[PDB]
Amino acid sequence: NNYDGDTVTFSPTGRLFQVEYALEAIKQGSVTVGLRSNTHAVLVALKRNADELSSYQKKIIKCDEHMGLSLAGLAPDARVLSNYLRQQCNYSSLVFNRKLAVERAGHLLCDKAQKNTQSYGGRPYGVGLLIIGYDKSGAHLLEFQPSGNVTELYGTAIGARSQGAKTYLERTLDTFIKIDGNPDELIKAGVEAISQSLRDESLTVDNLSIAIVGKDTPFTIYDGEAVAKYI
Amino acid sequence: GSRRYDSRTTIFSPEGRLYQVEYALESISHAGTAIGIMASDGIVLAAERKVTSTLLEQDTSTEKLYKLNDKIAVAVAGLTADAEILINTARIHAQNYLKTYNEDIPVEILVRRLSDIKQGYTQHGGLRPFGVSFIYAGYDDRYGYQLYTSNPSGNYTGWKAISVGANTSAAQTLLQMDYKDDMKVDDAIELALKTLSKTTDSSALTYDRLEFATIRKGANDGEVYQKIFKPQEIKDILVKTGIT
Amino acid sequence: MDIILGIRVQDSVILASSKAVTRGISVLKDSDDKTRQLSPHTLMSFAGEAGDTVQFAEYIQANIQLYSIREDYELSPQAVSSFVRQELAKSIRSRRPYQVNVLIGGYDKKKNKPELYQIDYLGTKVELPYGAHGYSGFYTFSLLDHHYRPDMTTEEGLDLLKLCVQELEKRMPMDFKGVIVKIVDKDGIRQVDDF
Amino acid sequence: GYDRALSIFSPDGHIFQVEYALEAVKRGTCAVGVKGKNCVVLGCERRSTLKLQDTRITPSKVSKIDSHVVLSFSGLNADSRILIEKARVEAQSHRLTLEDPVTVEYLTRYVAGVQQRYTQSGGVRPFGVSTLIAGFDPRDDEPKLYQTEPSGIYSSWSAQTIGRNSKTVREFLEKNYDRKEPPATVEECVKLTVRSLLEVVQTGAKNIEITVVKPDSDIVALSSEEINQYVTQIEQEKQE
Amino acid sequence: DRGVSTFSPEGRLFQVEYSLEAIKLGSTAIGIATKEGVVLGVEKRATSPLLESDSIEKIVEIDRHIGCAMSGLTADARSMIEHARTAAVTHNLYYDEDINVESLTQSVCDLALRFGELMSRPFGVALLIAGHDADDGYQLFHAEPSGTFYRYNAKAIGSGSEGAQAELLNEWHSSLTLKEAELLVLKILKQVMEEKLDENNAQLSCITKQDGFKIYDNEKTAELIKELKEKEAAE
Amino acid sequence: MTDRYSFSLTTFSPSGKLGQIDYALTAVKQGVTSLGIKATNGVVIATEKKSSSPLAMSETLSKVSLLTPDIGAVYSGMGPDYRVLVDKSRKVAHTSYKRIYGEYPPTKLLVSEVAKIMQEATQSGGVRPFGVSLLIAGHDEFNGFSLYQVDPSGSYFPWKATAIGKGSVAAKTFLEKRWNDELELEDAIHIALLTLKESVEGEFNGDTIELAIIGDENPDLLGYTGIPTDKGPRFRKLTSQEINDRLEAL
Amino acid sequence: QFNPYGDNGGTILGIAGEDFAVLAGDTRNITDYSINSRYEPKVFDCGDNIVMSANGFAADGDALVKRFKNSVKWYHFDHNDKKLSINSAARNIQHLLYGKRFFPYYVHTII
Amino acid sequence: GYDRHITIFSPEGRLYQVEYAFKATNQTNINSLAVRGKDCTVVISQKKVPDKLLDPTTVSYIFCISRTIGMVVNGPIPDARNAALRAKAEAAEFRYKYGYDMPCDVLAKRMANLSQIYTQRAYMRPLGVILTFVSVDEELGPSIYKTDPAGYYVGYKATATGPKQQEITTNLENHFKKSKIDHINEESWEKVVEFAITHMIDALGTEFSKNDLEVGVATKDKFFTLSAENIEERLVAIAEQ
Amino acid sequence: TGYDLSNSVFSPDGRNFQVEYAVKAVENGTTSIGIKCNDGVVFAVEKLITSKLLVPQKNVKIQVVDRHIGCVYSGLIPDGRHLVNRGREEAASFKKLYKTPIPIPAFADRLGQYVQAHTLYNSVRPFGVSTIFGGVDKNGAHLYMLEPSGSYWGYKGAATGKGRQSAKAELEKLVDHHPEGLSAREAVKQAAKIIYLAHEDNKEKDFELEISWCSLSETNGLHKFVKGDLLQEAIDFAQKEIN
Ligand SMILES: [Cl-]
Ligand SMILES: [Mg+2]
Repeated sequence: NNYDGDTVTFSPTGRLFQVEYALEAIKQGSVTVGLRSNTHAVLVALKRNADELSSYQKKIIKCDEHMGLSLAGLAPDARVLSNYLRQQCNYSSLVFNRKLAVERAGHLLCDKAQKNTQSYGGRPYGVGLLIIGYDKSGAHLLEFQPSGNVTELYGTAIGARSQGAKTYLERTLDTFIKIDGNPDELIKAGVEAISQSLRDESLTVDNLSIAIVGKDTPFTIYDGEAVAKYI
Repeated sequence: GSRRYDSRTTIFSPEGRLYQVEYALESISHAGTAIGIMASDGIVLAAERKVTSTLLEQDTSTEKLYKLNDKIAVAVAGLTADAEILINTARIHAQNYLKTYNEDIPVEILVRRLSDIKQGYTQHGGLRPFGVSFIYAGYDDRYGYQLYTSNPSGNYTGWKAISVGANTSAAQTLLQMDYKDDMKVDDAIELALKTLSKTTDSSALTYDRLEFATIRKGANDGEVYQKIFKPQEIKDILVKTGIT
Repeated sequence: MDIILGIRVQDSVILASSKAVTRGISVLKDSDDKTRQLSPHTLMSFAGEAGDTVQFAEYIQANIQLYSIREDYELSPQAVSSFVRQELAKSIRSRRPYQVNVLIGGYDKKKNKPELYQIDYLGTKVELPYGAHGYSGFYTFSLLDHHYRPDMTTEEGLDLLKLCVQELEKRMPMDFKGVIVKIVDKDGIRQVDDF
Repeated sequence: GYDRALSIFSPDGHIFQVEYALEAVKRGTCAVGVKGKNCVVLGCERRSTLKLQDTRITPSKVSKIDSHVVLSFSGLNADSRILIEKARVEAQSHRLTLEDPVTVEYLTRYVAGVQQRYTQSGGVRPFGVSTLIAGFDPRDDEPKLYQTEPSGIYSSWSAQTIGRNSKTVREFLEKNYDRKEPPATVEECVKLTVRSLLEVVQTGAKNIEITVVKPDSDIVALSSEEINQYVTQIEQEKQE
Repeated sequence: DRGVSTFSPEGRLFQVEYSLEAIKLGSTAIGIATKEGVVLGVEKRATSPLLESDSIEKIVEIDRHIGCAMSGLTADARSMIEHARTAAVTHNLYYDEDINVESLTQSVCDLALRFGELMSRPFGVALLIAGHDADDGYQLFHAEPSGTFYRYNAKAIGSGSEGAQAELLNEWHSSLTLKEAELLVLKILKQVMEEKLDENNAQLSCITKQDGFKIYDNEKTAELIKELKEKEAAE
Repeated sequence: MTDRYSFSLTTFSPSGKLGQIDYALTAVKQGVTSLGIKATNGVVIATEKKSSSPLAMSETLSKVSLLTPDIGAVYSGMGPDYRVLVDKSRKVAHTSYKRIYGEYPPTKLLVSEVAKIMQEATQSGGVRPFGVSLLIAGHDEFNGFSLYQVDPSGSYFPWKATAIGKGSVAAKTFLEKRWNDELELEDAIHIALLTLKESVEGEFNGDTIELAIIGDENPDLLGYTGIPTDKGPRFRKLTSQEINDRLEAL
Repeated sequence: QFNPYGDNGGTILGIAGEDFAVLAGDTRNITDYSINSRYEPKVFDCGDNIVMSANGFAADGDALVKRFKNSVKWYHFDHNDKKLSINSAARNIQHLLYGKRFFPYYVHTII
Repeated sequence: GYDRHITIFSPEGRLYQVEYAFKATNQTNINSLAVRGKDCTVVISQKKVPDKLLDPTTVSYIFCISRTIGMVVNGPIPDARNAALRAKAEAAEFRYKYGYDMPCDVLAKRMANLSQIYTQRAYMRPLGVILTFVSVDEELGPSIYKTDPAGYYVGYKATATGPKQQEITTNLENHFKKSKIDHINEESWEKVVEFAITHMIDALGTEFSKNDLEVGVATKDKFFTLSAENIEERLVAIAEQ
Repeated sequence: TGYDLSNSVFSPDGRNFQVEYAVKAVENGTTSIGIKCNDGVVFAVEKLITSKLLVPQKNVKIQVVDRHIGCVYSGLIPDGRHLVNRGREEAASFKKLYKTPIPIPAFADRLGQYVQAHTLYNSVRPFGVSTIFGGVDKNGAHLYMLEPSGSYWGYKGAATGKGRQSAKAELEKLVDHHPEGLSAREAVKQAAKIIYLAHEDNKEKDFELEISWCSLSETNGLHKFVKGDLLQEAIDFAQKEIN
């Protein structure tokens, strides 16, 4: 009310409204799902278009051969943060000849988002991210929020109506976690998960976006006729 | 952050006016009147000191009239402290020009640069403008005797006779009435004092409440002399014209 | 670069400047004009380090032209020379100084007098009746000491200048491919085409 | 450094500081530009509440940017000096690198770009000035007239006016100016310019300035008597 | 007042949203992408009849293979075009090749959000960036001051945008010829324009692989206008 | 972080007033009375030592300060603001004058430098004006003795005699009656003590009054001998005993 | 005085056929009259069917290859996984080398 | 009314932020006292440890700035420590630059000048503390100098600070009226500490255990704080008289 | 009024309302504690299991500074991380210059001065965390608790978060019943109990226990996480006490 003019101001109950408003931009964003087994990690993203003449906004970005994310909210902010990750992943390779741990990737994003919430002039990032990766400790899935809070999960979903997919994954937890050494089945579980967040619209060929990383699989994105298999 | 306390000094009103410039001019309108009159053979500068106290040291005082170089002087109306900042800049600018070209600075060039500085404070920096209006009286070998005025907006114009500070409206009507082009310096001296004497808010115009100066070619052959009048000299010129 | 001369007479200033541009063992050009018009009644010849010369001449030219437009008024030859000297005086204590020597010939319209200024790359200015830069001076100064008179006409000044060019062509080691002569007077700047 | 974003969008999609800068232009004295078959003429109003002026030394309303291009304006006088100075410097800088004087379009484009920069730079307010830029390109006899404004937009005009009561004189020019046949001579072009100012000015004495620009750096300002002859001639034909 | 980079309670940047309102006030610009080329057309909208309409430059060349049309505060576009042109030429210098249309657009959109308390406010202009490259062929992009860009088969921006976009929705198909697209832009422009459409107040352009980016002459557009009127009367 | 206040905190109001300068002058009005009187062969500056507590040692707090050997200063208003001004004023006398000309600045020019500092606090970013009015008394070879007043605006005026602060209006009236152009230094000290007694309420002695003079050179206070041209400081602070001596013949 | 350059010896060789190309290089690494390694490869696969070798001063050679490999990586990120053509790679390498025109990479490069 | 938020003048020539910083001084509800002996300077302060979970040894408002200088603070501990660290750095730098130990009064002035800057510059707030510096200066002898948020400072014969400062002040005033001298005429610092505690007990009207007090003592060439047992030994001496 | 709208502004009381507002954010957070023992310190924290989808043992909240200091906090988690990042920079520069690892009291002031610095300007926001931290140095064991204002003290026991009052009461009993001292292994078990008892104030979601410790004898003076058998032993001890 009087305490939402900038990020540097606390409310009387101890709230940061600009951070909460940035969080609101994610809820308006299109749904995207993340889930993993012990061998692979999968991102599934519902893309959004302006109208029938327009293209569908690309939701998934590659960060390294072993890591990448999906976005929900302000796309330019995702580009900034993804670019920062690309650099940090790359720094780890050039300097230490070491693939950046997915956990450290989360720690770095947290600290970058935090600095924007404590200083005058700047603003919080207006996007949520789901980071998947395969490193020296197996498959991983992270959920980034622009408050700074990063969380490691077996599965999750963010965006509009993400609660439908998040409930499904909470039920399916025991099933999909043990889909080891089978990419197509782990994707199917993810495609079925994102379907719980659909209303009036269904998954078409230029609407669906899937990504996967794993033990013997580099981070690769599937669009167009390559995702027709899963509809 | 600090945005909360920013006055925003360099913005436009809905009418297209600069608030701070307009208010600085309002400040200047309460300052002691200063008059400049340009004659064919010289220039007069006359200025009224702001309500004087009897214990004020009059002879070793400088409030209104300042020397920029040997050929150029200014009369001040507004904040003295602000004027002295601008005067020292103008004095330095004159010496830079002399150092560069080995020639005394043309009056307009000095006036333009000082006016350009004022302009800058109205367009950028977020600082308050200088609450000062100048009357420039000077000579160079291109245009001869010249009178100019500048104000907080950074706008300057040339004049035959002009007033700044208090009661300019009344003062300008009186100058416009009695001024003519073939006028001499000694006539301009009389006009300047007569105008102040009528427009003054004081009871009677006396020597101790005046600063006076002339820029003549009244030296010896083709050279200009600046005369900042002493207290006793103002007392005599006031008697000579029959004001006291 | 190499040979630049200047002679101030009764009513004008005459500048002679060599046409040769040599690099290594090759004369690359034999029609080079080593001068710039700073203002309608002011001309500057130049000589020195390759590149520096023209870069400096044009930089000065731009500044004087800018002044002329701003004030709608032509600077006096004395004023232009003082500006040029100061630029060189700054230059000499720079990281990389301009290695350029100049002669400034001008006609002061207020005084109705021709004026010749000689300024070296250090910023050393002198007003002279006749001037030269480089090795040229070692021949022309003594020659002009003898033959120069202050009340000479422009035609007499050109004959006096021919006498200098002849001496230089005789005794100078290098072929400087003749000179371009220019006259500065009350009517402005003009070039002598047959020299 | 002072950083404040003074020029910003409002809910309705307007930048008020830019629009308020236009109001300052509307307050300024009238300026008109008319281009003929072989010339351009710049006319300027001078307000007559100022007597006891010294017209020798008072800044002229029309300024030379180079020997072939001129610039008149309407709005804040102090602001105009900054634009004129920058333009004059760029004119000499262009001659220095391109070895050719600026085109009227290029010079206009530069001045407009400066004005635009001050609409989305922190700590600065927009210029309260609109300009009329006229002249002839190097080795070209086609007349050029351009207009700029605080926002930064610029465009070419057969004839145009700016400043106070400009909408009245624009009305006049819109019916009196034929695109198919522009003022064939200098006299015709000056007369049409003076006529258009006489709709707004007051008296045709020391209130109107006229500057004529012709090809190949041929620029001259008319004196009082020369302008007064047009004023006298127009009024006698009017009484009909 | 309030911060320039402030979020609203709904999760949108105030200044970005306000700049979108400025773009709605701007003149109409339409783009249509075909397999034979991409057509760009704009409403010139002269504020007065004395203004020489051919000096109104709202369609612009970025490179030989990329063109651009604008709408809104068109003065703001100058620095965007300058950046785009430099980006295009710089990439050619570094890599000895034409730059991808998407990569160009992405580079322009990186400027968009570089504002705050960098420039003082967002851009008040939207761009239609049309071009061709060897990888993804003929492409049309809509670049906003939010930093976001969408690829389009066809798109309208400006004051008559929502009406024109609905019209483009019906008319566009994947087998349009270049000539069909040219007429379609002229047709839709004439509908949404205030004043009557002719060669002087409207401008056409296109980008083809063979001939590159070309702005049409007033003589060429006039014949397409005459061809359009005859075809509508013919049924 | 960093000073984001890069804008003026003192601005013109619609009526033309500079609010913060006016309010700074109000703070000066509240301040304790100080005064200055110019004689033919010297200058005297004086003020009351308002003690904050009887446990406080008022000797440690010096309201009258030496700026140069021939210039002294006193104030009315906010003490802390005065203290830092004295530090800056002492330094500027060296940096902008003595290190250049090899001699101390004349009174009028040092005053001019102090005024400049106070004017900048009136216009610069993120600062309030100084809440003091200074009275600077001094001597130099070519101008003789002089007395100046410096206000929060940065304006300065030369005075024959004047007072500032609490009871300045009454004190100025008192000085007008007593001042003539033939006053000797001892006569000016006498009048200063008379004028100050009117404004002081509690104790009136050498321990509650602070008083200094600009008079003859003091070779005994120089600290060294051997250079004939160096003759010692003209500024001298009167002792607690020296004041009480003059209070008996009051 | 410290000499930042050294000579690691060896030699490389590139030949182009109609539908193929070879890039060869010996595996010896030396300083002065001592052998450092009998097998230290200096011909690298940089992706996009580009092989590269920077022979001369190995520290500069490895630095350059490392930077070009990284240039290929970012070319993919910035231009939608587009394949870097051999002619484009060449021009990119020119800028890498010339960037240190006044403190050169002491290597003869072949791709 | 933004003239109450930053350090600019109000219409009546006041700086409200400075005045409110003075009120922050008493936020801890602790009273301090300082007196001078012949050879020493003794400072005492109340020690209130309300929480049972606190480590009482770490609860302190007395600081050792340099070997010779000691400082007690009246105000919140964050600002107190901010001022302490700066004073320590200033005293160390002074020794390095000028080749001798920083005097108590000079440090007080320097800290006061810093405090003055916060009252004039807008971006910096004043510290909500009153700093009482004590030492046995090699030139001036036993010294007490005190600084506040206004940037004011002055030397003292003796002083007190806190909520019940006025009661302590008058108690001391009345003693120095009686004794007719500027200090405590006592040989050992032990008895000067006993005097300080005795007169605080009389003024405040409360009894003190060993853990209710905190004592700092300045002698020639060193300033030191007393332990709980050093104070207990001192309390026993008062009781047995 | 309006005194609470800007940081570093004194209210007429002499209070900085923005700091007090940051304390509310701390009170909202999960419970964290610290127990000082014979020859070291023990830290423990409540981790709310928002969902089944959270990977157990893989959202670590306790952080290490240098190799001998442990830090835990309640409130805005990112703010806490920012503070630890600074702590690590401070501890690194101390070791760089002075060779010895940073002492705990020295380290405590480094954080204190940094947090206090964020109450001096309106261009920065106060920290939304209370930080419990400590370790073992040359002078033995030290436990500290740091608050948004920059205020910190040494503690026998410390607690902060939503269940601070419940934890404080339980801590006060241990101090009374063990005047001679509590052992390191005992303090780990007690820490588990106190987190479980403090969980009653946050009992909607069930939680995950996380413990760490420094001890001169048990961990050789270095910070280590309690895992495996020792963790499950402490969980069982806590489970037995609630029933
Ligand atoms: Cl200091
Ligand atoms: Mg020489």
